[PDB]
Amino acid sequence: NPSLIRSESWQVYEGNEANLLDGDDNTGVWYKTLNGDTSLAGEFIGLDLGKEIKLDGIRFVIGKNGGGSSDKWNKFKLEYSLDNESWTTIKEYDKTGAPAGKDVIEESFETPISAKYIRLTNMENINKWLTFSEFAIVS
Ligand SMILES: [Ca+2]
Ligand code: NA
Repeated sequence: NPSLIRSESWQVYEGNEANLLDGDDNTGVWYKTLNGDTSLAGEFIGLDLGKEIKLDGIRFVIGKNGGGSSDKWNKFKLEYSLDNESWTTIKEYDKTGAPAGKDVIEESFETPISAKYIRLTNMENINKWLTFSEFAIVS
């Protein structure tokens, strides 16, 4: 079973990090970001898969309902790794002006991608806290 990896400096403001793996879009977490309420480029959240596996896709739900519904990155990338040291990007996203609330980031790979770690990583400083709801893989 995957476990959560995320930037260590974030504070859990509301929710429980187990909510990010419970298979329910409707349960999430609200993180307070330090550095003057700023998520710096390079910060991240995703999954340690435990072992290298072939992924057919991912389904990550960023944001959450209510409090912190707009507390989301605007530019971020999906990337994977075999060793937690070198990363390879799969997709870059620009969600500036996306609707408030949950946003389903879902990708399918025609040819599986072998990964031990897979995560979303901020590409650009943003002066916001952050909410998330779910991280899942398809394999
Ligand atoms: Ca959840
Ligand atoms: Na919502």
